Amino acid sequence: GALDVLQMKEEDVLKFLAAGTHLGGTNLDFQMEQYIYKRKSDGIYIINLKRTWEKLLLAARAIVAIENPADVSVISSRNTGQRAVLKFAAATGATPIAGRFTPGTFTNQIQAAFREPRLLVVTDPRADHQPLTEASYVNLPTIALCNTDSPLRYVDIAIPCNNKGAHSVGLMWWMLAREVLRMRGTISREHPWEVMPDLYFYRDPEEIEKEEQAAAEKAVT
Amino acid sequence: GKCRGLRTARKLRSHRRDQKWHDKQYKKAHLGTALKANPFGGASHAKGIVLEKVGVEAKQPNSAIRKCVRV
Amino acid sequence: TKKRRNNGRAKKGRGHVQPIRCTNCARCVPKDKAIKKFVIRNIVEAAAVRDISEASVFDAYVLPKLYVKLHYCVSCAIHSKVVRNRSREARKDRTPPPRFRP
Amino acid sequence: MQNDAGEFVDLYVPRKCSASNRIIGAKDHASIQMNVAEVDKVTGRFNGQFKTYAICGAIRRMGESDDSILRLAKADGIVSKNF
Amino acid sequence: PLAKDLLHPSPEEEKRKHKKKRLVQSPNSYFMDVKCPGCYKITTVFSHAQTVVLCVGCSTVLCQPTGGKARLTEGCSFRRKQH
Amino acid sequence: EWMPVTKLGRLVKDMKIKSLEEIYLFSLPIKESEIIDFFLGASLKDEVLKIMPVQKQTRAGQRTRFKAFVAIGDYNGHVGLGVKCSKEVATAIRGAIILAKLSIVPVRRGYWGNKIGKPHTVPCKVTGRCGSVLVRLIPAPRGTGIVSAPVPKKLLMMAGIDDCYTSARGCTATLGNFAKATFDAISKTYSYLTPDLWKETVFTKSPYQEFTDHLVKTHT
Amino acid sequence: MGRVRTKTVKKAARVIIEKYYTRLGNDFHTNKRVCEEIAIIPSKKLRNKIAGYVTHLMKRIQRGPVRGISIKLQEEERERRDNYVPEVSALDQEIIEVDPDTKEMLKLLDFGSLSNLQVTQPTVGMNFKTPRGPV
Amino acid sequence: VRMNVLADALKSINNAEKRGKRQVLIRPCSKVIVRFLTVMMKHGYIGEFEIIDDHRAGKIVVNLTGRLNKCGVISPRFDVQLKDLEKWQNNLLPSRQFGFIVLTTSAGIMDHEEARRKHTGGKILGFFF
Amino acid sequence: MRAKWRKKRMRRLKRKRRKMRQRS
RNA sequence: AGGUUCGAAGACGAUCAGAUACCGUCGUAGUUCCGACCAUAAACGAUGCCGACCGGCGAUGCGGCGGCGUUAUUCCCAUGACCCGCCGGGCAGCUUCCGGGAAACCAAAGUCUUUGGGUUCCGGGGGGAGUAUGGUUGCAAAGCUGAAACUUAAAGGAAUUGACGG
Ligand SMILES: [Mg+2]
Ligand SMILES: [Mg+2]
Ligand SMILES: [Mg+2]
Ligand SMILES: [Mg+2]
Ligand SMILES: [Mg+2]
Ligand SMILES: [Zn+2]
Repeated sequence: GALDVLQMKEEDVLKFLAAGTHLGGTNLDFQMEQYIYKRKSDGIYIINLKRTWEKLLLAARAIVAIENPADVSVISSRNTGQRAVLKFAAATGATPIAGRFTPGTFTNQIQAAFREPRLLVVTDPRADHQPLTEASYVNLPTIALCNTDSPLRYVDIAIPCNNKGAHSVGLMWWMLAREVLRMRGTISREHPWEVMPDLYFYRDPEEIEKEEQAAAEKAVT
Repeated sequence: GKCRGLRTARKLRSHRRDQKWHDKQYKKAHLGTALKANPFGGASHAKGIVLEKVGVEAKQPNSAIRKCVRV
Repeated sequence: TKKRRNNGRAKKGRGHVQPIRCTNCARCVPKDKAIKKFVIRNIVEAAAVRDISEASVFDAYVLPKLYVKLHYCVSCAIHSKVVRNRSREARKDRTPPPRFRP
Repeated sequence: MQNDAGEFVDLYVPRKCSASNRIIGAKDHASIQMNVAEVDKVTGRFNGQFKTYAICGAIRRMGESDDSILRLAKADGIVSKNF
Repeated sequence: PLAKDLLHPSPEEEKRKHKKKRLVQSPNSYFMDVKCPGCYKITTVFSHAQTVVLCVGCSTVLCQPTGGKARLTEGCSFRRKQH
Repeated sequence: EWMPVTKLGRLVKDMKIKSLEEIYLFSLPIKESEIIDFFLGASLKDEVLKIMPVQKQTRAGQRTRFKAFVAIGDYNGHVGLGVKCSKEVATAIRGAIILAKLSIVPVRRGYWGNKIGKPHTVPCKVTGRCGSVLVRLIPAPRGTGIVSAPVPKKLLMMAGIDDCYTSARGCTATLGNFAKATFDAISKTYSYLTPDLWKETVFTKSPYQEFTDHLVKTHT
Repeated sequence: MGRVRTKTVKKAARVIIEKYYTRLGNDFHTNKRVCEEIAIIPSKKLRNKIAGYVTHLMKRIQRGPVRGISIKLQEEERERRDNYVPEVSALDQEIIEVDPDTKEMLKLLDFGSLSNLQVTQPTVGMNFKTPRGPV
Repeated sequence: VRMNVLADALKSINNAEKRGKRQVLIRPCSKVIVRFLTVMMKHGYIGEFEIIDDHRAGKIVVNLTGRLNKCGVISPRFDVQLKDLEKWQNNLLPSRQFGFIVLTTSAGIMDHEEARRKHTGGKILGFFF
Repeated sequence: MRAKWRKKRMRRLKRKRRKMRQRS
């Protein structure tokens, strides 16, 4: 997005820095090299957040270009991102796939699990190589949330933010949902979106098993 | 690889006429020892006198007496 | 068919590697081809460590080790089961088997 | 096509990849044709009309699909010049 | 990347490339003004000098040849020639 | 009595896609044979190239499955070759017909020279490769016919090619490879870029986005 | 030994558990008394084998979320997923520990000089990477 | 050693075209290479090319338009007459509707169609289609 | 036979043949 | 000259149906050194040399260049030892729908019917046969060059399934 209204805001910068999403891995992929600002003394690559914003806006345009909101499918095989893709599907009307992706979903037309979408959106290429590979049999364009070391074999709209941190993954999914809903006539671009980005964060079972009881003690006291 | 120069024709033709001796048909047709060994001497037919009548056993899978004449 | 890319040996930029004798059968094996096992074993059995320590004249006496480097031809290695045949895909990894510390 | 008389004697005109300028075959199922939705100038909202790009299986198998799409968006004006 | 700009590589990679593999060959060596302490005259010395360079007004050495670059003696000053 | 399970199949069935070239343009895979015969009905000629009895050794002797090579296609520029291995010959024939139906590719016809009427020969010399079999199709002037071995001859003929020189190398006795190489050579007639295809392409809507509203109503 | 249940009994148990979770209990005899009307079992031995596996699976269900679907378990999971957004966001820190390299990136991005950024002292040593090979 | 600078340049262009690069750099430039590339550029198979001038033999950077199939070379520069130009043409070209054979004639470096237009033979250089 | 032992047998036979011819 | 060990030949003891062997004991030539021959090896990467181009990655060896820091002496820089990079020439490795291949596999065994960078050697179904004969080299053993008659419908390569494995 080249427009002035389609520009990163200070609040967006603050969310990005708080969630990380600029601290890549110690490895660098030669096709991801163009999104890197500099390598720290830690060996951690710094990802250009402006380039990430532009790629995210391009992905949002690609997603909103589809008339049928169910024709875009969001997949996260890893646990850190299943909640994010479910909330993304709930927000945008997309079709979610979480956890184990059964092979042949896009190619074997016999079973009821078969589906043929018009766009693929992937949390991580290494974790979701199987849907990435299967999209190559059915003429399926792909957006994937790639890190500095993510292979880009079947990736078209690679967003260079992160794929490791739970906060980063939740934030990037929430940001993409916010952008597609603002591009459509859903949000007014003026007031902040009412959905907190914590709604998209993956929580570890040792937090699910203690947070609500801590809150229950605080509420009863 | 093979040479491709503009004045390599001598080596090309020398190599062709050297390598032409390595297939059985050319060696047979141009050495002449096959012609010497051939009883007909390069003739399609020949005449002879029947020396004897013999029977020749067939090969291993077959079993018959092929009737031949020693001529 | 070429079974192994490295021809079953580590010789890469050499012409000749000096041979060694198999510790089991005294066969001349190229040094880079032989299977090497560096065994670092307690000089007494773990069944007898207590008896030795009780009979020791010393109090804090640490039992010495026994450092032996063993070279095997592949025949003696396979017969002694230090190495085993592997599948076509499994031949390609070089990571040594885990030590099993627990 | 287009014999001396003039008519186009060819039953279809195949698409060409917008990056490598290669013909996209009928049985090349790895090829993609995506639409990027450009928005209005003032509100940043989708105005219905979009722009289309096509990438062939060879390019988006050797992995240069991301760079190709980014270059096309940059050149046509979707992505800002200061990317 | 399929659309690398070969005509205009940035000076970073232009410098990091080998001297011959650059777009136009560029020597990595230079000439330096060398100032021996206790002397007024200025000596022009090759950076990769293979010979022991001596002052003419004093029997003192200015550089010692090494593998790649002549090592100037301690206490001697030096500046570049025309960058 | 055909119940399609595919967006493409549904759109074909309910008169939304008019020509097979609309599918060929966007390279959509044909995943059910009842799609093409709706278009090329009553014109898809068929032929059984060979029935080869492959065998697999078992504990109790060896068991035999029959492999059927089937070439189909109207004599106007569409051709397809299918190979199916099945226990019974008739079942293998039906499966090979279905696979040949699925693998139907368009054929580009050109002129040997002096482009006058309907194109009759291959636009340029093309090479198909399968196994060790290499097959080269060379353009030929009007009336030469197909000079070739019989197995590629029938495939070229039902591909709509009128005149063509053919050259083959390799173990052409392998009929499956020899047919598949010619099928590859025929199929890459559009894979070849020629200066008359140099015009910059104009993109039309894919059938999916063009009829995405009808698919919601019908193919839920 | 030799008491492993099969697909027939296991699938029947899972189906009737996910269809009649409310009525079933942890008592084998009650669970074998509900089967004659909630299902048609051709054999008494099959019926009571299924009932025993139902008791086992329901003990496992009350101790934890077995893969058998359950309406109460799913509504609890849905509550625990699409709710419990904290009253304060996890991404609105008062200060953010920021690297000088990232500060330079923000300066080039034109988002430099933000009051919520505290520039960390860069680490010294460049001692990342694991030691190569064993030892 | 390098004995055919035009062969090296044509192979470099062919490999870059197959790999899909947008620009190719050919290291030893020459008048023959510039004339060959000018023929290709006039027939539209390549874009503009720019000559980097070092005081040695220069280099060339060619913009590839992606519409090139093969730009090989005939290494022994055979003497081609107008009588056997047709045999060369139907031995080396994919078809009669397109493809060009560049041969150096006494009138310069040009394709076979111009050579036959102005009625002259010459030495074979290469082909492109 | 092993090819090496056929080679050895041929060498023995050739020495015997050379000895026989030299005897003339 | 020297000969400790090992050890062709040889002797004996075992084993075995036999056992001129495998196993054991001894042991000649040899194995060691100097000088002179021989010129053959699965002398192998079963893979000619020179040159260009065509992916990624992490290492390693040498040389050079540039950088936070740690360490050695000293008062500091140099210089060594680590650490992070870049370049060139190597030995290689992992990965890749570059591409090739009958495949195994190969970043060369790719840039090959879209066939031409230069050049050397060399193969033409299996045997007979690397044989006979002639020539030539050698003290010898043998090396190099090297047929034919005749015989044969296969011999081979790579993979798959099965059967079998002391
Ligand atoms: Mg073997
Ligand atoms: Mg050797
Ligand atoms: Mg002894
Ligand atoms: Mg050469
Ligand atoms: Mg022979
Ligand atoms: Zn041994």
